Amino acid sequence: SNQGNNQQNYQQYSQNGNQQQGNNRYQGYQAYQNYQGYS
Amino acid sequence: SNQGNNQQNYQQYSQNGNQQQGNNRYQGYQAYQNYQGYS
Amino acid sequence: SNQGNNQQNYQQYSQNGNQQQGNNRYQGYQAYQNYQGYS
Amino acid sequence: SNQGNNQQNYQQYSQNGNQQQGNNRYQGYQAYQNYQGYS
Amino acid sequence: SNQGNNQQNYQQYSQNGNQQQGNNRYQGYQAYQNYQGYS
Repeated sequence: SNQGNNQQNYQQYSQNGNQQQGNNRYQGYQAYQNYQGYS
Repeated sequence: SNQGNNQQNYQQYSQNGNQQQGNNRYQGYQAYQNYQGYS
Repeated sequence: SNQGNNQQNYQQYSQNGNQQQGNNRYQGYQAYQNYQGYS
Repeated sequence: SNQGNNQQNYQQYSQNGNQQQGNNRYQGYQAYQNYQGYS
Repeated sequence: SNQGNNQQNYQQYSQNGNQQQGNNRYQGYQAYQNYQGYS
């Protein structure tokens, strides 16, 4: 609970990489040639 | 609950990468040649 | 619940990447040559 | 529930990528050569 | 429930990508050469 001054900077840069900006809560889980360049 | 001044910056940059800006809650889960350039 | 001043910036940039800006809640789940450039 | 000043910016840019700006709730699920450039 | 000042900006830009600006609720589901440029 922000009761003041809050600034947050979220930058994600990848390649073939899954990206999540968030939270994950688990209550009951059962489981079993590219070119990129930046100038 | 924001009771003040809240600024948040969400930037996601990828390639072949799934991107989610959010939260995930699990209550009962059962499971079993590209070119990109930025100037 | 925003009771103040809230500004949020959501930017997603990808290629062949699925993009979701939101939340996912699971209550009962059972499961089993491109060119892009930016100037 | 927004009780104040709320501004949110949602920008999604991709290629062959499915894009959703929203939430997904699952209660009972059973499952089994392009050129693009921006100046 | 917006009880104040709410402004939201939804921009989706893709190619061969399905785009949805909304929410999806699942209660009982059973399942089994283009050129584009922007100046």
